[PDB]
Amino acid sequence: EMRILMVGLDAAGKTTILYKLKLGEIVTTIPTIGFNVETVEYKNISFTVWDVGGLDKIRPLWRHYFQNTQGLIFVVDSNDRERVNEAREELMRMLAEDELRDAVLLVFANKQDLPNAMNAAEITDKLGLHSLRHRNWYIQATCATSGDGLYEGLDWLSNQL
Amino acid sequence: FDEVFCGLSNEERKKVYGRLFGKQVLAHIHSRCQRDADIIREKALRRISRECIDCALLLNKMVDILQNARLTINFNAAKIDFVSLLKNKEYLNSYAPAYNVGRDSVETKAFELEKLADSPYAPYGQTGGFSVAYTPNSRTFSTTSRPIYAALDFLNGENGGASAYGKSFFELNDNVKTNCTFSPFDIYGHRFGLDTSKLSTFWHMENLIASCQNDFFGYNCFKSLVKMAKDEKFLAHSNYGKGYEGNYIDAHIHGDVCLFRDIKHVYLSLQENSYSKSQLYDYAKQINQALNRDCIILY
Ligand SMILES: NC(=O)c1ccc[n+]([C@@H]2O[C@H](COP(=O)([O-])OP(=O)(O)OC[C@H]3O[C@@H](n4cnc5c(N)ncnc54)[C@H](O)[C@@H]3O)[C@@H](O)[C@H]2O)c1
Ligand SMILES: Nc1nc2c(ncn2[C@@H]2O[C@H](COP(=O)(O)OP(=O)(O)O)[C@@H](O)[C@H]2O)c(=O)[nH]1
Ligand SMILES: [Mg+2]
Repeated sequence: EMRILMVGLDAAGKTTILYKLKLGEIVTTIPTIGFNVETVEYKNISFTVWDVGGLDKIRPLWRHYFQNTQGLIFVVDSNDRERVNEAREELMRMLAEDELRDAVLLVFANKQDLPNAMNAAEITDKLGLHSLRHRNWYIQATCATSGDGLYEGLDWLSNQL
Repeated sequence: FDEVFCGLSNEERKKVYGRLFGKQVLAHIHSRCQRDADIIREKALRRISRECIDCALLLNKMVDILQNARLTINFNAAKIDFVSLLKNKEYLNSYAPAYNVGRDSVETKAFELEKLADSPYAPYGQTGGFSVAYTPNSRTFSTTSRPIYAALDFLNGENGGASAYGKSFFELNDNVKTNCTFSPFDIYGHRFGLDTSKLSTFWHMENLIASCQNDFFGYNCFKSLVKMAKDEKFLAHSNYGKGYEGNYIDAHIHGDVCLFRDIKHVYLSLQENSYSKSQLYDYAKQINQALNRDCIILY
């Protein structure tokens, strides 16, 4: 088993990524008022993924799970250029948590099917991943609609286990 | 991607579609509270000034208390086998029983489930009537589409938030409350009256404050929450949690409750249990060492 906290800005594609891995379908947009949780069996590994709607206003409520948080999947809307730096700041706040210092970071450059979407390199530069230290991270260009890149990121998490 | 995807059995798809319906029920109640946010706050501040100073500060203190309250599911360890319950690795509602039919009708009228009839997950959240055995006629109706009931124990009761259902109780993790709707009275009672406007989410406790009871006898919910906000310590009323209409804040967990993933503590009563002291201490020590937590707490 591996416990994954899927976080990021809203409308990035967190819920869609979760239920595309779980159902293989594209679920309708359900405003995540609380949180979703699904277990996905992949390569004999049970990924329990917590899709947190928005812990920006409920940070202490989730610190109970931080101690057993093995992976962090940060989904960023690669087409939302006006908010890419906002995602960086939220990512920095997630990485400054002492209870998540031993967790791996998987960045999903989501919505790559859009024409104006930044590639994985441009997202890596705007989020500041190359300036991180003592953090086993990785970025993957994904498209939750078609499903590309989803299993590539899960393969990376499986190796870090 | 499609090549790699293993697939899902229908019973698993059925559970997920149910959970997706429940999240829409919560999103429906949350949108209702966002629409009436102004009138709810004005009504709540009206009650505070009616009892009692900066009402904005006192209201925030009462909201922070209700949000930071613990979520409890009480049970009777002498009438049900908790060992069989814990080994199931999951908590289930009553749909998994002639009361279910009426409970479906209450849930349909209280949560406005007819407003979701056009949803793509409606076939998994609608019973489609009940058969002669009080079983849903719809072969696709999912248990996960209906909430799991709990109590918001904001006073830290000696026997939980709803001791009327047993001296033992599960204490769920705090994040579970974010998936909950809240009511000042049990939704199956007359004081609730199937009033959807009395339902609030985790982000609109002001509705729960303006709608809670202020009875002139017995346990008083409004005065208890007011005194706790004013940093006054007191013993909770002896009927706290006992009584379905008005003696506890009813919570509806929209989502599954897994054991022991979503469980912080399990308070097993020693004086109300079908097992002996030595057996209960063995179960506690055994489960605790297996999870490396202090989950099972005997008392
Ligand atoms: N019990 C509480 O803490 C609580 C809190 C607030 C309101 N209420 C109200 O009280 C009503 C009745 O409460 P109640 O506890 O008497 O009945 P219930 O509605 O909880 O009945 C469900 C029964 O199924 C059992 N069960 C749960 N998971 C199971 C599993 N995996 N396998 C087998 N059995 C399983 C439960 O322990 C219980 O005996 C609720 O419908 C609700 O409206 C209850
Ligand atoms: N084109 C495209 N759209 C996406 C993708 N992922 C999500 N979306 C859209 O984003 C909208 C909301 O995304 P959502 O899953 O709610 O993001 P979340 O709020 O962060 O969980 C949906 O209407 C989807 O159509 C993607 O990979 N490509
Ligand atoms: Mg969302």
